Formats: sequence, structure tokens, C-alpha cells
Amino acid sequence: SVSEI
Amino acid sequence: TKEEQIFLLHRAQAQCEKRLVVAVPCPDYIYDFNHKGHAYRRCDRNGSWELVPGHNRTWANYSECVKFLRLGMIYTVGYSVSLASLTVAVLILAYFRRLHCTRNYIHMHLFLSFMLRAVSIFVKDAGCRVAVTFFLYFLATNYYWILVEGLYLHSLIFMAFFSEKKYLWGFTVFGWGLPAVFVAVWVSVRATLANGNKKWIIQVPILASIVLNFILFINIVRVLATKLRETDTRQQYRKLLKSTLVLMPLFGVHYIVFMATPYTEVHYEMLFNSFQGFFVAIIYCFCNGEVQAEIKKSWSRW
Amino acid sequence: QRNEEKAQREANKKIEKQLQKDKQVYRATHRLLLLGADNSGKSTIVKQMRIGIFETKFQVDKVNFHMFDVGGQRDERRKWIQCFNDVTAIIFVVDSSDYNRLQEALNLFKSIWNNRWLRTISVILFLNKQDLLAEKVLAGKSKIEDYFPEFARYTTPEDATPEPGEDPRVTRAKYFIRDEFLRISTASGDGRHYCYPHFTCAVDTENARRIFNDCRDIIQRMHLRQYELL
Amino acid sequence: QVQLQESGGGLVQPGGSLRLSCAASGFTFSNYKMNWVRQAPGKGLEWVSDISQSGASISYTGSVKGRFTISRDNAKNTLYLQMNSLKPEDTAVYYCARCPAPFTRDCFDVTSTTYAYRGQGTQVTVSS
Amino acid sequence: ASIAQARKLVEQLKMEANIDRIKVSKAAADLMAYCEAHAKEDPLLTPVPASENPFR
Amino acid sequence: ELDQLRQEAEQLKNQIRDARKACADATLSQITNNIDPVGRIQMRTRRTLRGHLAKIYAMHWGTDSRLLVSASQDGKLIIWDSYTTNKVHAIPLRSSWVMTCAYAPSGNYVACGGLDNICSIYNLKTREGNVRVSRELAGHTGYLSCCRFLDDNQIVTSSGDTTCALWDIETGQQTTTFTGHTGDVMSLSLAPDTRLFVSGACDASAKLWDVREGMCRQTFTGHESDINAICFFPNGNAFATGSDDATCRLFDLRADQELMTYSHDNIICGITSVSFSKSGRLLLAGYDDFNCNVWDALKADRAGVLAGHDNRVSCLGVTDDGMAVATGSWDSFLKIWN
Repeated sequence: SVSEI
Repeated sequence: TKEEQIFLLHRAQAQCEKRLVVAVPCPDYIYDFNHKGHAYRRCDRNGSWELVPGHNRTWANYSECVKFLRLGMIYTVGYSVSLASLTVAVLILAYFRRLHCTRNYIHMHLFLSFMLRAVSIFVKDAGCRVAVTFFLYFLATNYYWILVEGLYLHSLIFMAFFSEKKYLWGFTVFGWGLPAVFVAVWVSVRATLANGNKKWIIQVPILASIVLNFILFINIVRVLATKLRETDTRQQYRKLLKSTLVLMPLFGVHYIVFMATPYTEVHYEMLFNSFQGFFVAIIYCFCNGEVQAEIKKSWSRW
Repeated sequence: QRNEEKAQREANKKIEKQLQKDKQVYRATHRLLLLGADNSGKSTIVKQMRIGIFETKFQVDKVNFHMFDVGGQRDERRKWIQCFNDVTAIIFVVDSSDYNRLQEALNLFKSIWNNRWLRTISVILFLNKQDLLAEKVLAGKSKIEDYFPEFARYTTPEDATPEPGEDPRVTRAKYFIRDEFLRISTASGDGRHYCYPHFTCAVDTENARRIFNDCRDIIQRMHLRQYELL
Repeated sequence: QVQLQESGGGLVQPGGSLRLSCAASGFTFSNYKMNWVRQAPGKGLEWVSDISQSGASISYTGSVKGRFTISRDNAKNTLYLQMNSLKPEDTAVYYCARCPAPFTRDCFDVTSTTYAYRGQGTQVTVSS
Repeated sequence: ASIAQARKLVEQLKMEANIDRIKVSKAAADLMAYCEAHAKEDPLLTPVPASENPFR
Repeated sequence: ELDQLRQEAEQLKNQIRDARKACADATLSQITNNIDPVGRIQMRTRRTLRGHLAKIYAMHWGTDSRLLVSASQDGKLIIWDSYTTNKVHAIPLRSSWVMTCAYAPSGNYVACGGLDNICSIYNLKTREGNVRVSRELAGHTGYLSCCRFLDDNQIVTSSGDTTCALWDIETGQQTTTFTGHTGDVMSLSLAPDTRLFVSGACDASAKLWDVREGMCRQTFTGHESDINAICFFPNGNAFATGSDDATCRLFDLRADQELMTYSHDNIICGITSVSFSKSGRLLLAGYDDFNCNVWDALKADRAGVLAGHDNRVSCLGVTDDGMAVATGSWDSFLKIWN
């Protein structure tokens, strides 16, 4: 997944 | 969540307030407790809970229940030097009428998207939902603005001649305005419907961006490889390495290797995103032949 | 009076809307300079695309071309050739058979490749009347060796695709004359413009698609070369 | 005023040699690339040989390579050519031609019918 | 065909060789005098104030 | 007989140079040493034009000094307004290729032509809506390089067949032909009185032609390479000439000699256009090194530079009243300077 989410 | 755990203890407290060697099973409502264990108290012969010698404390043994019981600075320094580069790059591009082609127009939107997402994360780093559901929009938008910018260089190759200026409005709405189709749907669900499909509504549309752009990256490098072969073969095979490597920052190809890593609360995710920005400004608008040319003449003219 | 300066300002709005209409049609059309000689069969190719200047428009896949022949004007072409520097592609046609005048065609090609104003324009070479070249080689009395002694020690290139039932002697000749043109192109052209050599004959039901594929590559390469990809 | 004054040429035995000299005037000789063009009886013009600005990049029509040797003297502002083995086919008038531009790699229409910066030419003949 | 054009080429250069040439001193002194007499009203030699300049 | 005539030509050609050497008692290098230089010229773009699709090739001012014509190699001839930066007309030509355009002193007609070999004349004040081709002047064997109005009806033309021609537009045939040049003719320069004109071709020589009688009164040589442009000195009795040799030469009609040469060691690129100011002190020479250098016509010094264009400066006009200067370039952008 995306690092931020 | 902490919020859920507090709620479960509060429910147990309200139950106790209604009700109001002793072994009690370690309570189920405490998620982190060992639930095959017991907590222990001592009851007096006098019918009072046994105290701690020389204290008002009640003696209890919860040892069985408790059986189971840098990074921030790297992303900020990185995104901020990225911020620095992209801001100078966008401004120099702007005050130059000679390079205002539709080619360089998309890069101006790409540059603006990098810092504006970086700033949205950097600002983050109801009142706090402006840094919860606003950055999520500005993350998805940058990830779509990578797709659209890659889709632009696939429009000029797979669609033969193509008419770049005949279809330029549609790219802006497909990028800036498209994440509104699912961010606004998600935020409606999370603000009205429920104040695991928790993060799947936003992520899956972002996952569609990177996988499509990665497919699209193969179709550009493949075309560039075949074209360079039908022009020295050995020397042009070295040119493939340089031409493909210089395209890697543009397409965000590094984002595909961690596409199906599920986690919460743990990387090169930080070490690469730190520079995706820095890189796309030092390659496309700083080391570019035309840009270096334009500043040189502009320096000498005045 | 101030009224007139709105009337002319309003006149510009109708002017400017018509310019914008002309802008689309200008970019849609591809300009082509057709060069060669009287004996090169420049006009013979033009007859196939039925779809002192001679323009030929032919529509291929809803892409209009403008092939400009320049026949009427004098042989002195150092000053009027400058006008064809916006053109996408120079169609350079040559007489394959005539060994005497091939070397003159090499100079004319070399005169274009190295020109300041024509350095950006890619040259689609058409080796015309290839069938006539093959028939004269089999006679054996007309030898390329007389005009180019370098021909003696030239073998066929490995990247050759001859048609079935062709004599190997003709391909050595056929691929030498191409290679002779490409020797100039490669020695003096680096990213800015590329030669596209082609075999063609009178019986060909072609040269409308083959031109379209070569012009496609010229426009594609223009994009790629913008962001330092070649 | 630009003139190109030719020298040499005439009758010579077949297989012999002849030193042509182009006396150039009315321009900076060192600045222009020169060329040789011959005209056969009842035929078109054809290119013979070229020279660079410095006088390094030499080329020939290929039919006469080995048999001809081209040179320039920038110091005395004069151009040379020298034959080795003259053929009966080599009978033609040799014109000493200049190039239009002063810093180019391509000379354009040196072999034109009515070119302006070309010599009157010397008739070379081979006979016994 | 060089015979016919030879006479006309010689004739034209003959008549132009009989022109009434003047001193290059006088030829250069007259143009300089004219160039400076009408220089005072030329707004390229002398920059023009924005008031009367119509290309503000 | 041919050899004898060549010997007579050599005897007369050197005699012509011998007459000039007797006349040449000094050079203009040390005659104009005493005069103070103008110094720098602060020349800046005022009213940059924009609207041509492809490269412009020629432009011309009117007598009013307001309307300018422009040709571009797309098939458009827009008549602009310098004062208001606006398009009065936009004329779609039959042939895309157009190498020339001229505004009539009366302003009634505008002429243009190119590779079609036709100086197609267009009437601006037609009672109908759109403009139409007034008359097709076909006849030349070669491309028309310049055509300029003598008067409302008389038109002088240059061509790539080494021939100038004056036409009569009413009947539609050329009245007088001008033969003499060996190479293709590039430019024309009419006198203030329109009684005489000079004409340069690709032979490194200039010839002044008589409009009425139709014979070369005088010839000029001095250039190393093919001529590119010519314009008369405001006097009418001299003119400068740009050529591919990267030098301009001022030629006196009376003295019959190259008076002085415009040479800088740094400049290596060819000259495309030349023009004088109203005074004639500032020789505006447009180079293909993407800028145009303001030469001191008296002192042979670079007075100023106009670096405005990303591509070759094609054409260069000065207004007749001499308020402003125009440059055209291969970027399709007319810059006006003051």
C-alpha cells in the first residue's frame, strides 16, 4: 500500500 | 483503535457501577490481556479486600493478564528539498514565453502537484480532517497526475501522430478533478454513513493508477528500444540505459514494488518519495538542453 | 471617433476565429518536398496516389499530405530550397539504373544533409525503377566498378531481406547504392534528421502507406527527442 | 571583384600527367571550399574533387580516385590539381569552381549550367 | 551560341566605362553632409520622448 | 574573334578599375574619423506582433507608416495595424509559398508571389466583402523573389530566371524585361523618385536599371558571395548591400566604387536584410545569426544590436517617416522597435 495510507 | 478500547472499558465501568484468594478471569474487554489467565485478590477473614502493608493500596496480582505485554525527519527534509527544487522550476518555466508548449504545460501541472501534495503532508506533519481527508485528496491527485503525464507520452506514441492541443482540457479534469469521484464518495461514507473496506475505497483507485502507468512504462521503453535498434548497436544499447533511467522518476515506477504490502503503524517508500519530486525537477526542468539554453540567452539579453 | 476602434477590434474577432480554423487544417496537412531529376521517375510515383509547381494531395487514413514537386524553376536551387525548411520530410527520388548520374544524386543528397536550414529535415530516399536496375546488371557490360571501384570489395549486408528467386549479384549492387547514400547520412547526422532508404518500382501498388510509416517515425522521434530520450 | 584565372591543360600523351593551377582572386582564398568540374563534349557537367577550408577532407567522383591529386596553397592563395594516368575518356574542359558560403560543409550547385563562381576552364586533350 | 552574346556583352561594358566618374572624396562628403543635415529630425539616431513617440 | 573580344574585355575591365584608382585619392576610414560617434543606440521592442502560422519571409510598410503587410509560407497575407496591433485583412493565397509582398504608396493594392512564378496583386478596397486576386501576372520561367510598386499600375518584379520585369496590370503583360544578371535575382531597391532602381542577384554583383528605357546604366561588384538584399541611401545616389560573405558594402552611384565595408571579426553569418533610417546614419542590417546589428554607416562601427528573435531575421523594414523599425524572422513574429 501507499506509505501515507 | 484506542477509541474502541476506551469505549469497551467504559461499558464495563457502567456495568460495575450498576452492580455497586479471589481469582477473576483476565477480562475479555481488554484486547491486549492474556484471556487464559486470572487476576488475583485476597479477601480478609473480616470481609475487606486485603491492603498493601503500609499503604491505602488494594493488593492485586495481574501478572497472568499482562503475559503478552529518525523516520519523521527523513520524509520532511526530503519533501522540503523536493519543495525547493519544484518551486524554483515552476517559476522559471512560467516567466519564459519561448517554452510554453503543451509538452511543458503538463510538467508545470506535474511540478505544482508534487509540492502541493508535499506541503499537504508537511502541513499535516473536523478541525484535523483538513489534514486527514485533504492530504488524501492531494496524494491521490499527484498519483493521477503521474498517470496523466505518463499517459501524455503514451498518447504521442501509441496514437501515432496524435493531436496534443486538441485534448488538453480532458487531461486536467482526468487528473486534478478525477480523485473527487472517490475521495468525495469515501468522505461522504466516513462523514455520514460511518463517522475491511476502511481504506479500500481510496487505495484501489490509486492502485489502478500505478499498475496502469507501469504497464504504460513497458510500452514506452519497448517502443524506444525497438526505434533505437532500427536507426552503433552497442553504443545505442548504453543510450537505452540512460534514456530509460531518466524516465524512471517521471512515471513513479518505484511505487509498483510495494503495491500489495498490507500494514499499518510500521522504508524506501520515504527514501524514494523524498526525491521523486527532487528528481523530476533536476531532470525535466534543470538539466534539460532547452531550459539551459533559454536561461543562457535570457542572462546575456538583459 | 472611438466607435471605429471597436469596429476594427470586432473585425479582429471574426479574423481571429477564421485563423483558428486555418490553424487546425495547417497542422493536419503534411508538407513534402519531392526532389530528383528528369530521368528519376518523380511524376511516375505521383500517378499512383490519385487520392511552375506541382502539388499532390493524397488522403491516407484521414491524414492529408501535400507533396510539392518543383519542376518549372531553374537548376540553381541554393536559394529557393531554403523555403522548404518547415516541411516534415524531403522525398528524395533517384534513378537506380543510371550509374553515370548516381554520383550527382550523392552530391545533391550531401548538399541537403549538411545545409544549415535543411539540417533538421529528414530525407525519405526512394530508390525508383529498381526493376530496370536489376535487368541492366544481368547484361554485365555495364559495371558499377567503372564508376565506383569500392564496389568490388562490398558484400551484401547481413540485415538483407531479398525477394525469393533474385540473383545475389543484384542485391550487392542494390544494397551498395543505398549504403553509399547512408554513408553520408550517418557521418554527418546525429539526432536532428535521419535518412529512410526504400526500394520501389513502377508495378508497386504502394508508396502511400510506406511514406505514411516513415513520416509517422519522423513526428514520433520529434516528441522523444524533446525530453532527451535520443 | 571575384575572378578565377585557370592555368595548364592542353595536349598530352595518354597515361601522362598534367599540373592544373587555379589562380584565385577577389576573395579570401583560405575562407572558401573549392571544387573541380569537367565538361565532356556533348554531355552534362560532373564533379571531380573537393577541398575543406583547412584542406584536410579530400573526396573524388570515384572514377578518378588514385589518378588525381588535389591541393591548395592558402599562403599564396592558389589551388592545384595533378593527374597521374590520363584516359581518352578524360578529354574535357576542367573548370575550377568555388563554393557559395564561407564556412559550410556543403557546396550547392557547383555543377549548375550557368553557375557564377566558376572559371572559364582549360581544355585538356590526350592524343599522339 | 557565345558569338551573338559576345558583341552585346562587350557593347554594354563599353558604354558603362564612359560614365562621368566623380572623386570618391566628393561622393563620400556629400552623403555625410546630407546624413547629418537631416539627422536632427530622425528618431532612431536620437531617442524620442514618449509624449510625441506614437509607439508607447 | 571570341579570344580578341575577351582580350578587349580584359583591356576595358582593368581600364574601369584604373579609372576608380585615379578617383580613389582617399578612403572613408580616415575622412569620417573627425566626426563624433552617436555612441550606443538604446533600441527596444515596442509592439511585438503575433498571428502568422508559419515563418514570415517578407513585410513592407505603407506611406501612412501605420499598416504593414506580411507574407508567411503557409498561404496567409495579413495586413496589420502597427498603432493598434490588429488585423485589417487576412488574404488566403492560391499557393502556400510566397517569397515577396509590397504595399502600394496609394495603398489601393498589395502584391505578393513565390514559387508559382506569379506576382498576384490584391485589391484592399474591393466593394465586395472578401478581397480577391485583381490580376494574375504569369509569364516568368522562375520563382518571383521580390515585386515592388512603382505607382498604382506599374509593378517591378525580380525572379529566379535572372530577369527583372515591369508589368501593365490592366492588359496583363510585361512591358519591359531586364536581362544582364547571370544568377537568380534576390532583391530590388527603387529610388525616392522611382525613376531608377538597383537589382542584386546571386552573382556577387549589383546593376542599376532604367525603368523607362530598360538597360543597365552601371554595375557594382566587391562582394565575395551571392547578394541577399539592397536598399537605397535616402539621398538615392548611393546604396548598401547585404551578402552571404557576412559583410555589407556601401556603393556610390557617382563614384562607382565600394566607399567602405561593414566588417567585424566576430560576425561569420550571412546578411539577410539591410535598410537605412530616414537620416541614413544608422544602417539596419538583419543577419541570420538570429539578431540584427545597427551599423554606423559613416564610422563602420557596431552602433547597436537588436536581439529579439529565436530564428533567422528574414526581412527588415523602416517606416518612410522613420519613427520605427520592423524585423521579420523565421519564428513568424514581427517585432517593431523604436
